[PDB]
Amino acid sequence: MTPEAAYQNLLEFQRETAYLASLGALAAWDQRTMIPKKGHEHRARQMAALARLLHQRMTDPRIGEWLEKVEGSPLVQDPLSDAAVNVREWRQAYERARAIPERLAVELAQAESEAESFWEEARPRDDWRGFLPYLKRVYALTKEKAEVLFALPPAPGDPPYGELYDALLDGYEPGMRARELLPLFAELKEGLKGLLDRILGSGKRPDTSILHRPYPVEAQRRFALELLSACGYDLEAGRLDPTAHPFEIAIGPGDVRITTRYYEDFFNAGIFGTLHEMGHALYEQGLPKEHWGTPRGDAVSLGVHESQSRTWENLVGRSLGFWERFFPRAREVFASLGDVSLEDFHFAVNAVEPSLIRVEADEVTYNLHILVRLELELALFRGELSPEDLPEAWAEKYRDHLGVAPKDYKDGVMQDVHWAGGLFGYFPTYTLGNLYAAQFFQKAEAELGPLEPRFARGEFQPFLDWTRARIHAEGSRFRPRVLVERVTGEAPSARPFLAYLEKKYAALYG
Amino acid sequence: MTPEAAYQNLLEFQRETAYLASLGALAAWDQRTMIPKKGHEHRARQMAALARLLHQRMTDPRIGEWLEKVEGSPLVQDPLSDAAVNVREWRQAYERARAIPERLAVELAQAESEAESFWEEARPRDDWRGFLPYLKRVYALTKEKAEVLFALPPAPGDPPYGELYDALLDGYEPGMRARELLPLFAELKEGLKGLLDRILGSGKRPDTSILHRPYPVEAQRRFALELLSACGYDLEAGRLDPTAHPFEIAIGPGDVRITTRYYEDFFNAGIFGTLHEMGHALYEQGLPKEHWGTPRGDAVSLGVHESQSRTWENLVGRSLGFWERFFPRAREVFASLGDVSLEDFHFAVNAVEPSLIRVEADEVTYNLHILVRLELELALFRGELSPEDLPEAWAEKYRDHLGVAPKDYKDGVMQDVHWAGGLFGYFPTYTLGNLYAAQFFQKAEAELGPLEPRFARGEFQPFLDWTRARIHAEGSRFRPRVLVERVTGEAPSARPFLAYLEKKYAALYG
Ligand SMILES: [Zn+2]
Ligand SMILES: [Zn+2]
Repeated sequence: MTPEAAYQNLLEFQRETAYLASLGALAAWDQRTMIPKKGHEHRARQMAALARLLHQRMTDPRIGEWLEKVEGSPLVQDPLSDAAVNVREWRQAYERARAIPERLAVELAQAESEAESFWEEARPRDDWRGFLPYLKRVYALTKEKAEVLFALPPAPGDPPYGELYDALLDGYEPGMRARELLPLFAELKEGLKGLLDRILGSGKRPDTSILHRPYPVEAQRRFALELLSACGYDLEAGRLDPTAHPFEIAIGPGDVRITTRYYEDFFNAGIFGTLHEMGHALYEQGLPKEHWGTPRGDAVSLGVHESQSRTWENLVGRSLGFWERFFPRAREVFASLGDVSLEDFHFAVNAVEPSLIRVEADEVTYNLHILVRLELELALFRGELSPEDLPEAWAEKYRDHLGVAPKDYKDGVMQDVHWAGGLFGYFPTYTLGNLYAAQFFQKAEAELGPLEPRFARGEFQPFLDWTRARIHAEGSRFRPRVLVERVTGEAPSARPFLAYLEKKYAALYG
Repeated sequence: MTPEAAYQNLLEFQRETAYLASLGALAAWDQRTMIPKKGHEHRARQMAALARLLHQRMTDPRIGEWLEKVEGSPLVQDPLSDAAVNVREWRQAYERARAIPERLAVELAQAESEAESFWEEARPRDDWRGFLPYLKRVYALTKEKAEVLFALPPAPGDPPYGELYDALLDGYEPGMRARELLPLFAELKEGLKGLLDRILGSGKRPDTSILHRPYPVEAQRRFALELLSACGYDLEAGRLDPTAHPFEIAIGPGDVRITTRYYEDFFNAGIFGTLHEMGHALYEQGLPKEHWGTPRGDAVSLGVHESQSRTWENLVGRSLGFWERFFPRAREVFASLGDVSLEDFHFAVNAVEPSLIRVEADEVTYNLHILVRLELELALFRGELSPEDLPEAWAEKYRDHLGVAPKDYKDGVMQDVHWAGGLFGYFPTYTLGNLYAAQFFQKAEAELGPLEPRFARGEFQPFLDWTRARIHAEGSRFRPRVLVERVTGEAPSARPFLAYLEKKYAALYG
C-alpha cells in the first residue's frame, strides 16, 4: 500500500465520519428549535447512540495503520499542503482519543452531566455548598485528563506545551500556550483599566433607557433579516429561527443556520445577537466546500470563530457607519425611535458599564471578565489554588480588574456553566477572538481603505470577500497564531484592539 | 451463551440500529420542511452515508450467530410472546437483506433513481417513449429481486408464497398473498360498480363549487389545529408544518410529525389531508413506547397504517356527525360558508365522480384505480403482459372498471411515480387499508354504540382509545390478517366497507 492509497482510504473514512456526525448537527439544531416538548428524552437517546458510533469510528485502529503508512512520505513533506494539513489533524485527534481510558471519559462525561443539571437549579438558589462537590469532581477528572494529554508529544510543528493547562487550551485553540497569553493579556489589562478610568471620569451619558422602550418582536425579526441580507448572509443557504439561547450551527455546504432571541423591551439582545451569530455563520459559509469533511475545510479555532462573530456584532454592527446606513430604516419600523437622533442611538448601543455578569458586559469591560477566569484556571491547574477557595479569589480579582465585586454566589463564581461542564482552557478564546478581530480589521482597512464610508452606503461585500480570501478560505491550514501573522504581518497582539477602543470611546465619551 | 444472553445482545444491537436510523427519519422530515434551498445536495450525501451504515448493521454476521442460538429455544416457543414476535421479524429481515447480491441492490437502486428523475419531466411532456426504457430496466431488476426472495423459505407461521408476486407483496403487507386478494377484490369490484351505477342514475347534485370558493390558507391552518386537538393528536408530541407533498413521519416516542398543503381555492386538500396524516400519526403515537426500536413496537403494515389514516380522513372526518360538530365553527372562520347549509356542505365534501387520476378520486371510486394496477402488476410478474403493452391494457381496464379512459400517457399509465420507483406489490395496500378500516369501524360501533351521536358532540376519545387497545397496542405481534380477525372476529372481507358505502351514499344520492 503506497502512501497515496493510504491517504485516500483515510480521506474516505474520515469524510464519512463527518457526514454521519453532521446528522448529529442537524438533530442538535432541531433539539433547540423545532422539537416537540415531549421529544427530548428520545433525542438524548439518539444523540447518545450517535456518540458511541463516532467514538468507534474515531478510534478505529485502521486510522493508525493508514497514518503509519502516510507519515514521513513525500506526500506530507510540505507542511502547507492539503495532505499535510489533514494528516496533522487526523493524527492529533486519533492520539488524543486513544489516550483517554474509557474509565476516565465515562466518569468525566458523567460528572459534567451531574454538575450541569445540579448547577441549573443551584445558581438561582445561591447554593455554593451543594454545588462544590460536583465541581470538585469535575475539576479532578479534568485535571487527570490534562495529565494524560500533556504526556503525549505535541503535534509536529507547534510550540511545546509549557505547563499542564496548555494541554487543555490546545484543544480549543491549536498552538496557543499560556506563555503567549500572559503578555497578550497583561498588555490588554493595562490598556482597558486606563480607558475605563477615563470613561468613568467623563461625566457624559449614555441614554440606555432608549433601548428599553418597546420594540415589537416581529419588527425586530424583519429588521434583522434586512441586516442579514445586506451584510451578505446567504439566506438561500441558511435560516433564522427563535431559540432560548442563540447559537449558530453548520450542517453542511449550503446549510448554515442561525438562531436568536428577541426581547420586547430590549433592542440589543436580538439585533446584536443576530449579528453575532451571523458572523459565525459567515465563516462557515465561506469555508471551501471542496474540503468539507476534512481539516483543510474546517474552522481552525474558537478564537478565530469568535473573531468573526465579534467582527460583525461590534466592529461593523456597532459602528457609526453601520448606523448611518440603517438608522433611518430603524426609525421607519420602530415607533420608540421617532424622537431619537442618530447620535443618541449610536452612543446608547455602545454604553460601557463595569458589571458583575460577563454575558451582559459591554465590549470595553467584557474581556476583563475573561482575565479573571484565566487567572483562576491557571491557579487551579498549577496547584496554587483549591476549588474551596474559589469564591474569595473570584471577588478579589473582580475588585482589582473591574472595581466591583459580587455579594453572593449566584451573580459571582456560579454565573457561568462552563466549569460545571468541564470547559477549562475554553474562556481565553473569547478574548482571543476580540484581539484577532481588531487585528484583522486594521489590516483590512489598511488594504481596502477606510470602511466607515463604505458601511454608511451599505457596501459590506468587499470586506466580506476579504475575510473569505484571508481567513475562511484557509480552513485549518494555519494554526491561529500563524494565520494571524500571514494575514496581518505580525504575531497576535493587543494593540490593534486597544487602538480601536481608544479611538471609538475617546469620541463617544469626550 | 444461553438463548437469553443471545436475545439480549440481539435486542441491544437491533435497538441501537433503530436509534441511528431515526436520525435518518429526522433528516428526511427536515429535508421536506425546514431545509434551505441550497442544502439538498449535502442532505443526499448525508442520507447515502447513513444508508451504508444501516446496510452494514442489518447484515452484520453477528445477527446470524445470535439468531442461531435463540431459535428453537423455549424463549420463542410461544408465537405470541415478545421474543418470538421480535425474532420472527429479525430473522426475516436478516435473511432478505443477506440474500440480495450487492450487484443487484446497486443496479436496482440506480435504475429507480434514474427512472424517477426522468419521470418527473417526462410526465408533463407525455413522453412514454423515452420513459419506457427506464421502466423496463426497473421492472427487470425488480423481477430478479422477486425470484431471489421467492426462493427463500417463507417465515415460519405464515401462508406460503403462492406465486412470484407474493414475495414482493409480503414486504409491504406481511402474510398477504394474491390468492387472498383475488376474492377480496372481486367482491369489492362487483359492489362498487353496482353502487356507482346507482349514483350515476340519481340525478342528485353535489355542489362542489362550494369547495372552490376562497378559503384563506391561514384560516385553514388554524381550523385544522382545532380539528387535530379535538380528535386526540398530541401536539405536545408533534407538530404541523407545510410541505409540497403531505406525509407523516415518526421520529421517536414523544415526536411524531405531520405535514400538509393548503390551497387558497380548494377546501378539501388541506383539511382532509391534515386529517389523513393525523390518522397515521395517531397510530404512531399509540404504539407501545416500551417496545420502541423492536418489531413488537413497530407498525405492522402499510395496509393497517392506511386503515388508520382513512379512518380519520373519511369514516370520521367526512361523516355527518363530524360536521354536525364542526360546521358551525367553519361558518365562523370561513366567509365563503356564510350562505351554506350543513346538508349542502356534507354532500359536497362527499362528491363522487369517475375520473382518470387516482390521487384525486373520491372514496367510492378510488379503489377501482387500485384494482387495475393490481391486475396489471399480476399480469407482468406472471409473464402474461409486457411493459410495452402496458398503455393499451391500462385503458382497457380503466374502461371496464371505471367507464372512462385516458386519452394520453400523462394522465394515464404515467400518472403515478410508483413503478418508476420500483414499488411493485405496494398498491394493494391502499385498498386493504380501506377494507380494514371499515371492518374495524363496524366492530367498534357494535362494541361502543353508534358513533354519529358521539362525533356530533366532539367525543372522539373513546373510539381513539379503542383503536389503541385493539390495534396500536399490538405493534407487529399479529400479521394483519390475524390482527383483523382478533379484533373483529372474522378474516378480512370487503362486506363492511361495502355496507358502509351503501348506507352513506344511499342517503346522499337518494
Ligand atoms: Zn460566539
Ligand atoms: Zn396515507
